[PDB]
Amino acid sequence: MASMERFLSVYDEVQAFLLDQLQSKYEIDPNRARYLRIMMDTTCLGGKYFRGMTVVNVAEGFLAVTQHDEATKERILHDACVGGWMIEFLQAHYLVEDDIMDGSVMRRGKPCWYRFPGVTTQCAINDGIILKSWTQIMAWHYFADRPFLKDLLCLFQKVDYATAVGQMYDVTSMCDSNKLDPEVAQPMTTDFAEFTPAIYKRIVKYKTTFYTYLLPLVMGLLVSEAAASVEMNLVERVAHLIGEYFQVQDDVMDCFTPPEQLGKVGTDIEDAKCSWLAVTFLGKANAAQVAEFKANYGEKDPAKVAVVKRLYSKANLQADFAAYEAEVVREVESLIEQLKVKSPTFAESVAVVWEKTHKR
Amino acid sequence: MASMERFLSVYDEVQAFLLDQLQSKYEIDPNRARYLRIMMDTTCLGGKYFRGMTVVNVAEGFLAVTQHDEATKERILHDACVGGWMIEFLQAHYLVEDDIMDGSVMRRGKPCWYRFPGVTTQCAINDGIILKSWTQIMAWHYFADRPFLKDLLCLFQKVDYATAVGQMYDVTSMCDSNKLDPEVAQPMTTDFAEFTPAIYKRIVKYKTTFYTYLLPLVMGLLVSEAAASVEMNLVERVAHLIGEYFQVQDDVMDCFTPPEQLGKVGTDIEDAKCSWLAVTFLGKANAAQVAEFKANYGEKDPAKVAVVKRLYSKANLQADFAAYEAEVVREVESLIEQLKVKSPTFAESVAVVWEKTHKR
Ligand SMILES: Cn1c(=O)c2c(ncn2C)n(C)c1=O
Ligand SMILES: Cn1c(=O)c2c(ncn2C)n(C)c1=O
Repeated sequence: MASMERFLSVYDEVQAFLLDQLQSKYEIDPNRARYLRIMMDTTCLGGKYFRGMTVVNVAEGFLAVTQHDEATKERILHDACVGGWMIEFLQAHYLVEDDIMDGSVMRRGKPCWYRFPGVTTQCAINDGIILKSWTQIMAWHYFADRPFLKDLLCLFQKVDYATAVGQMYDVTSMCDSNKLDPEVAQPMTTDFAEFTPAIYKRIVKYKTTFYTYLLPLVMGLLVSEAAASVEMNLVERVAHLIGEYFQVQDDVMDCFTPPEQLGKVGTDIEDAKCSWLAVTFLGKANAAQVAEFKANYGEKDPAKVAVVKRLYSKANLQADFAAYEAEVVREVESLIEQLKVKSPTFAESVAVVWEKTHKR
Repeated sequence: MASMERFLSVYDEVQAFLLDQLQSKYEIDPNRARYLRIMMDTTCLGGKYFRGMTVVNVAEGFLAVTQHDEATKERILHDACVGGWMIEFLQAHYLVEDDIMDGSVMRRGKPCWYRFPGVTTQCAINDGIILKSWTQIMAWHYFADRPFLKDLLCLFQKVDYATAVGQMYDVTSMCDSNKLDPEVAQPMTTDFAEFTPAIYKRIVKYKTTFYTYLLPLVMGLLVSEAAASVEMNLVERVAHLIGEYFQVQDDVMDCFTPPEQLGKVGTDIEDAKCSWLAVTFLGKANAAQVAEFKANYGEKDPAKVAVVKRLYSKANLQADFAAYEAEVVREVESLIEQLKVKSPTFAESVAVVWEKTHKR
């Protein structure tokens, strides 16, 4: 089948397995099963499935150059699809919880899950917990007999933990580190001294890159029994590089993409987030521009938000972005060349991942 | 050492390991490390450590009757302490998140974690996520070389999933099942037809008993390499029985124990929870009493809450509780007798667990 058709068919199988198990072993009743089916569909479906399909595409690459029985090819592709859905459900977990944490209104043009009338925060926090628990159920069920079960569970845990740490870095990025204290309400920074490239890079590395690029690439290697055939330090370096670029694109879109196309209203400015735009602006502003940014950033007032967007346009951050992009292109191509030494097939899969990222 | 002294010493070791790893591998800075240290202390310490100490006590029982080198005894006890802290951190996760979900005010006489001024819900949801992630970090680190790693991780996952399902059952227990729908705000039941013993038993089994009694008992067996030496169906039956009694005690205390001793104000009546008191009251009420309960249950109005408490006293639910307790005593003693067939040592550990529960 087309890879996407196989991936979506496996969703139906995994959902049926999870819901049937709830009936047979957890005494669930049909109405709560229906609630959870709708929750799964609403939180897990409707995106592009980039992360899950990366697992599939990596596995397909190795299948084309490795001798296998037909039944083994089918097993590997089925495993890649389940593993990809583990990542999609993990993402669903972090979007449900982050939308609650951030007080978000919309996502993908629909209300955030916790805002559905019959859900509410009381249920939605636990729904997000269940989403992540489902990732572990699918691994222990589908991969019970597999040689890579241990490495895959270990990786998944490390990536999940990194991502939770990243969320902490993200939501505290507008506070002075020396003022962080559970006992004291957290004031917004006034000097913005921690709005630097290195600190931004730290936030993004943990909050996004591990689960968006490192986990799908390595899971593809694991279900293919091909990890020995790559230099893991290069996989990490290229995942963190492409992942950062992905997030910079998202940062720019939050500010400048119309809500209709964006699927939501961006509020990074009002939320005083350490965005690529803010960091890059502060890296080239003169004193008067820095002062005007400070006087307006992180406030809900729409005229103050408009001031900040005006500063960004006046500062020609398009030029900085094109320079950033050119450098990422140089570095990603270099890492892909290095990947070819041990694994030309994996290098081409990484090239495909970059192309999809770059021309999005 | 006294078992408790060893258990608390291992907390310091585990905390140091987790925080040092955040420095060495996650680029954490000292102020965020301090925040997380306070979060850990505030959410994990201050209880009686009943669940974690059960692991230790089960392991101690087997040590007394099994030939081991001294270094192996120390290893087993250290493993039991780490495993016990995994359960204590798991509980900490579900208390942080449940307090947010339920809008709780106090716990153990202190503000709920999310209500600390420098925390807020935005941070506290993610802090609870981190608490559970820490359970997995400690398992993969401390038990990396152990034969029971796989079984322990598998058990932990199944117990965590059961508990999340239980929370869903708990927070939806005042809604008619046929009206559950994400699209429609959930009305409180008017007939209370789902306030039955069997439905109550289902809620409690999943929401509490798996992590409070089954997980500590089986983890004690696993770190002792002694699970083959017991009939697992009896361990499950006795865990679910003692766990239910534990929750019934908690239900009664929420209504009748003074806030000073309780550590909080109970709001089960206002929250329309399917409590043992409500179910038992409806199991003996006459028509006029049922009508008065319906007219007053699940409302914040303090005079309506007082009406409900008056109905409970007038109905002499003390008598039903003493009858319930007598039956649990009969059944637990019977299961302990059965446990002696294969494992007299484990049976005595279960007897200790019951005694601590019963005379609380
Ligand atoms: C409108 N607009 C953009 O659309 C944009 C941008 N930087 C990148 N993009 C895409 N800047 C600074 C901008 O003003
Ligand atoms: C005051 N009170 C109690 O203290 C109590 C109880 N049932 C059990 N207990 C302990 N009932 C019904 C009660 O009215």
